[PDB]
Amino acid sequence: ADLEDNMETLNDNLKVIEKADNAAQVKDALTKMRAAALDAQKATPPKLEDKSPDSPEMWHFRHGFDHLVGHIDDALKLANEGKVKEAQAAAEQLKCHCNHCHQHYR
Amino acid sequence: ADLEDNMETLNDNLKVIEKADNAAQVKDALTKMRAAALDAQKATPPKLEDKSPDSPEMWHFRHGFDHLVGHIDDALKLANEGKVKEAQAAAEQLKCHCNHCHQHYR
Ligand code: HEC
Ligand code: HEC
Ligand SMILES: [Co+2]
Ligand SMILES: [Co+2]
Repeated sequence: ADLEDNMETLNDNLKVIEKADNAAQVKDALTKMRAAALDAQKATPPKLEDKSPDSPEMWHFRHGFDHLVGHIDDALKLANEGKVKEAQAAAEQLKCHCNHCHQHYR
Repeated sequence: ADLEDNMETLNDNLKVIEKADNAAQVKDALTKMRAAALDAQKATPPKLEDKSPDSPEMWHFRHGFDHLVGHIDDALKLANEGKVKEAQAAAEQLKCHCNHCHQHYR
């Protein structure tokens, strides 16, 4: 999977979680989101290829993925507790992470 | 001023930006939010009263204010460039910073 494929996985599985009503469905989708975020986590994106890996911009970009993974992990723990609706609300709050990184990079 | 005071300041002024009757109110409210955020960064939230100042919890709490301030500064630059509608639009996305830290520690 490349960056575009990883982002489509994140996009679609957010909606899977919204559509769901049980813990197994939400867990399955969050697990898919976690793998997609981890797949995209380490690559330097094209607009930052000329920046140093420790540059402020690259640091903030990598932190965007690390922080997204952290909150996916937290939502997954809620799903593993059978707390379906709390896990769904946590998943909805992931959208803040998506929009924050997009706004920086675009 | 204490943490509750600082949060009232942030809440009132975020709404001032949403409702600003004139463009100049936006920069004035961002200025007050910046100071409130830097003050709140020096407090201990009640739910973390039993945590070390070096705990990952207090680290993430303090970092959230640095990041909020960074995005307040972006909005201030827009308003100082006279791009006051862009600044108001940016201020809207500050709500994600509030929701994120609250999810953890409010
Ligand atoms: C940086 C730390 C990012 C995070 C977190 C998320 N995305 Fe992303 N996204 C990022 C890049 C560099 C790109 C490619 C360049 C571009 O601006 O398109 C993308 C692209 C997408 C896309 C495709 C285009 C679009 O419709 O916006 C989608 C659908 C997308 N991203 C979705 C998405 C979601 C749902 C995220 C959070 C759950 C998310 N992205 C996080 C960088 C980063
Ligand atoms: C952490 C980095 C935070 C950020 C960023 C914001 N807030 Fe917050 N807020 C935080 C905590 C730990 C608490 C609990 C404080 C307590 O003493 O219990 C709060 C609380 C509030 C409140 C309620 C205040 C009260 O009197 O109980 C409000 C209205 C509030 N916060 C508003 C607010 C807004 C609008 C923010 C974004 C602009 C924001 N806060 C950021 C921690 C953090
Ligand atoms: Co967090
Ligand atoms: Co940022």
